[PDB]
Amino acid sequence: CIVVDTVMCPNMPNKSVLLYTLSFIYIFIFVIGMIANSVVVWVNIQAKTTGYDTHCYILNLAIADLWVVLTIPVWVVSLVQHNQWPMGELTCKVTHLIFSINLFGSIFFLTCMSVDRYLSITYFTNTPSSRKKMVRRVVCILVWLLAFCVSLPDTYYLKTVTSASNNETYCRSFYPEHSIKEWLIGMELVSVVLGFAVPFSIIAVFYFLLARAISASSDQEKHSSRKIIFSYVVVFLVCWLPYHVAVLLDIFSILHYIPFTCRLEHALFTALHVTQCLSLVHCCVNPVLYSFINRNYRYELMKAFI
Amino acid sequence: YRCPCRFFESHVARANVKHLKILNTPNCALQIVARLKNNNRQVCIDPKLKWIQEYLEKALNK
Amino acid sequence: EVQLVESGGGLVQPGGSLRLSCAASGFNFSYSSIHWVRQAPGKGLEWVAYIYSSYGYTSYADSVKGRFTISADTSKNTAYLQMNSLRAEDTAVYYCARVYPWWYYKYYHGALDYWGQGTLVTVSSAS
Amino acid sequence: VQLVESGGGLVQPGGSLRLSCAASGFNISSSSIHWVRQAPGKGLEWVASISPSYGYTSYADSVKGRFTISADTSKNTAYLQMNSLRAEDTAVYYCARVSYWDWTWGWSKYEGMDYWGQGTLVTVS
Amino acid sequence: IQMTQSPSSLSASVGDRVTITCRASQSVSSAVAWYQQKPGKAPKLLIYSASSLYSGVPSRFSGSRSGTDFTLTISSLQPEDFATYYCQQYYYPLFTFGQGTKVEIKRT
Amino acid sequence: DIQMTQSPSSLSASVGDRVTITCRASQSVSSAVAWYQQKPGKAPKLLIYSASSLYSGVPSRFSGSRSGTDFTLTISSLQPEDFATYYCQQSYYYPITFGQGTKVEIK
Ligand SMILES: Cc1cc2cccnc2c(N2CCC[N@@H+](Cc3csc(N4CCC(O)CC4)n3)CC2)c1OCCCC(=O)O
Ligand SMILES: CC(C)CCC[C@@H](C)[C@H]1CC[C@H]2[C@@H]3CC=C4C[C@@H](O)CC[C@]4(C)[C@H]3CC[C@]12C
Ligand SMILES: CC(C)CCC[C@@H](C)[C@H]1CC[C@H]2[C@@H]3CC=C4C[C@@H](O)CC[C@]4(C)[C@H]3CC[C@]12C
Ligand SMILES: CC(C)CCC[C@@H](C)[C@H]1CC[C@H]2[C@@H]3CC=C4C[C@@H](O)CC[C@]4(C)[C@H]3CC[C@]12C
Ligand SMILES: CC(C)CCC[C@@H](C)[C@H]1CC[C@H]2[C@@H]3CC=C4C[C@@H](O)CC[C@]4(C)[C@H]3CC[C@]12C
Ligand SMILES: CC(C)CCC[C@@H](C)[C@H]1CC[C@H]2[C@@H]3CC=C4C[C@@H](O)CC[C@]4(C)[C@H]3CC[C@]12C
Ligand SMILES: CC(C)CCC[C@@H](C)[C@H]1CC[C@H]2[C@@H]3CC=C4C[C@@H](O)CC[C@]4(C)[C@H]3CC[C@]12C
Repeated sequence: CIVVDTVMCPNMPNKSVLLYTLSFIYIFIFVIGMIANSVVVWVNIQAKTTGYDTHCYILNLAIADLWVVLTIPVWVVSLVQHNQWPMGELTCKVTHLIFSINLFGSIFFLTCMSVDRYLSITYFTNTPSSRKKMVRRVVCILVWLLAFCVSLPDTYYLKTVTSASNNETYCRSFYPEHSIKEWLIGMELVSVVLGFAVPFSIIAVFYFLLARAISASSDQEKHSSRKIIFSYVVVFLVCWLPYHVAVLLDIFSILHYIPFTCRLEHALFTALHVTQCLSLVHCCVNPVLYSFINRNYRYELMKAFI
Repeated sequence: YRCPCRFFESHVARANVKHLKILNTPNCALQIVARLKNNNRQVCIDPKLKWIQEYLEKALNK
Repeated sequence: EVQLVESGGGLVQPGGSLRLSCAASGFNFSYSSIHWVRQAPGKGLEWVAYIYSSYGYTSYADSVKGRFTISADTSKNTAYLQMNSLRAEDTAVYYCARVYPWWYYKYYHGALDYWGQGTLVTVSSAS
Repeated sequence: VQLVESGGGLVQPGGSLRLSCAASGFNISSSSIHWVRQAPGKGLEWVASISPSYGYTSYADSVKGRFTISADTSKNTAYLQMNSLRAEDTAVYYCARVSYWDWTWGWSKYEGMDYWGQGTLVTVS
Repeated sequence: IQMTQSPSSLSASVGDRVTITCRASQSVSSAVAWYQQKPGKAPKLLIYSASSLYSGVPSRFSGSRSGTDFTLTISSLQPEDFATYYCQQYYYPLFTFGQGTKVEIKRT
Repeated sequence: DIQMTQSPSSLSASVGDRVTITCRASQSVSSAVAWYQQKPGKAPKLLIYSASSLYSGVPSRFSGSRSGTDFTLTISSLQPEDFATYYCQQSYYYPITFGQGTKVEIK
């Protein structure tokens, strides 16, 4: 009393166009991100000889964004070849480790800057410059350590495998057989809780508080703008919201909470890839928001260049 | 490397299945998908099971 | 209920060419992968190649790569092995078998379930 | 911006006094309020500082344990309470502001006491 | 991959213990198979995976595995079970059959 | 606190001339030294904040510099309004420490 149906999924018809366009845009992300982050680091290091109290987070953030951008060429090479990995296992492990560590570090430094901007009005207002410098250095070390700790487990299990029939080599994660669902789900939770939930919550709450504090004062609100703060919050959403929505839909597909069919395969492949390209505007937009808008930075850059 | 099934299920008995399905995929080759009527859910069956493989072969052979 | 029939064997002068055809009837040809195997006269079995009927995931052995090719026609339900440049060591009996590549986590099923009845191939230059 | 100092007046040795610095033109909670002094015919000397937001206060080594600085944000005021005054405490006390500018956060400088007050003469006979 | 298959031949009688072995020069994740071929007939699959008997094979045949060392045991050999047994591995995209063991009737 | 030695204690420079004052710290202060001036019996007014960033409003004559821990202030043309006392300060470590002053008097 069991009906054995069959379903054959054809090949992907129009994925070549998608991969072409994605690579075309990854080139621009790489070029612009590389240039912008290099300039930020250069001026941050070189502005200490003029007397500025340059900030550690905006230097570490620039370095982390630069490292992530450095691995785009590897991803493009793997992407153009229908998502195949000509390189060896060592290259895949190293690339994944570098990318993961620096991406997590970038997000964590954004959250830390959000908190520090508010504390700099309310709390770090009668604190000697030396004391606050020491506090910032300790926080930088801790954030880098935390990013590395989160990234290690995922890279541990990464292994390149050649399909026994397709004769094509891929690089994926091979978790222990006796527990794979408990691993996949688990990892996803982390990537959604320490990646979007907690960082976004802290960012939104503390930037609202900063806007309230600026509005209360008179000199501050005359000089400071309340639209750039809302720009910070909304930019984080636009970059990182659709990506996590697509990934969660993928997970619900894996757990068979949604019925399977070829349309979902196509409409989830397309969603994952398009959102992955969008989410990397993180590195392109970070300098343009925290550095290139500041009047002090623009004047300093103009002087240094000339 | 994305295919419909990422892991197996190796604790499903004959009495707990009401509708099987065989997926042919470009990446992961032949895969099975069962509909458990105890909770009306959908699971991915392990081909190693003695009864599953023989039942599916007669379905394909016919 | 399941039938595999091989035809095309015979004599082949050195450097010649031949075409073996394996016609299948009795199973879902589009869900199975067809394998070709050898047996030299007096020696043991040696695997030659296969093809995934519905996707063309061909693979060849080391001693035949670049000389042997496979092509599967699902409309007619037949798998063809084209053999080229038969060196005198290619004489054997060629068997056609089929598999259902069930997905296991660490590998794919590859145990040849049903075997044909073999066709002889001779590679010699004599009267 | 304008800071006004109220207090002064000669006091007896070992007595106490309470100076007040009231600021108009900015929210006192967004800047730190410093008290400086200049003895008769001598150079400037630091006395105390306060953050009127959470109450972090710092004192000089000479006067630590005798002075207490406390701010009230409703009226934008900062008070210095002097106890156990000695003879050398005779001076002219100014209240100054160390400005903080939010629009320069990532790329800022080491702000100094831009705005001062006329300050009051404290005598200790 | 080279799959050494010992011994070259076996001399056994009806009912006696019969054992064959297959060593894999590399690691195959239990992806082997054991076939038997009569002198003038096509091979018949006996075991797949490493120990899962085929659908219709008698219960005498039993496969095992220890790391990479695959044994085929035919308890209580009958007259019907006198053929040549071959060892295959299909973990890799290229399959390899063993040299093949021939079991011969022992007399005097 | 951190001492800060400022020399010399009196300039006799005449009008229109160049005047230089120096203040050397004990430890290292990272460009957190400011120069103030005070007229006789009047509140001081910020002159230079940070190592060299001139305050917004003071003439362009005044210019500060830094060399390790050896800061200096230069007034290019001692216009008659520039006869007062000048103090060097540091904010890098609390308590904030001033200099000894340097009275500038006409020749
Ligand atoms: C081109 C590309 C872009 C990506 C953009 C965003 C995320 N990923 C991308 C990616 N891959 C995705 C795979 C899993 N991902 C794991 C991982 C590590 S850190 C991380 N962050 C996710 C967001 C969260 O807010 C913080 C943590 N996710 C490794 C990298 C890319 O490469 C293509 C894969 C091809 C191949 O696999 O060869
Ligand atoms: C696991 C490895 C290979 C991932 C790459 C991480 C490297 C690039 C990270 C790990 C520790 C990081 C350093 C940690 C602390 C500081 C101090 C800061 O004031 C300047 C940047 C600097 C010097 C960081 C540069 C980037 C850094 C070296
Ligand atoms: C999950 C991740 C993204 C959360 C990161 C939270 C960051 C913003 C938290 C973690 C620890 C926190 C620090 C803990 C202690 C102090 C000392 C205090 O005197 C000033 C604030 C400061 C320096 C905090 C700032 C905010 C901080 C850096
Ligand atoms: C950076 C540090 C401090 C936090 C990193 C998050 C830790 C708690 C996360 C990272 C990966 C996670 C593990 C992922 C997989 C498994 C296997 C499962 O069978 C039990 C839970 C367990 C063991 C998870 C527990 C939580 C875990 C260890
Ligand atoms: C937050 C905003 C700015 C996100 C911008 C990207 C949006 C427009 C992207 C994210 C994922 C994309 C979708 C991903 C998958 C599909 C299924 C396909 O069969 C039709 C297009 C469609 C529906 C895409 C349309 C564009 C899309 C919705
Ligand atoms: C942070 C904001 C401003 C980033 C804006 C980048 C947006 C406009 C980029 C990110 C990914 C891009 C998409 C990537 C792939 C495709 C598929 C193609 O068939 C049509 C164009 C389309 C849909 C692109 C349009 C532009 C796009 C949506
Ligand atoms: C380079 C790309 C990725 C940046 C995308 C965000 C752009 C659109 C953001 C970055 C900074 C933003 C500006 C920040 C400040 C102001 C001043 C306000 O009175 C009008 C809006 C305006 C002019 C904003 C418009 C939007 C803006 C230009």
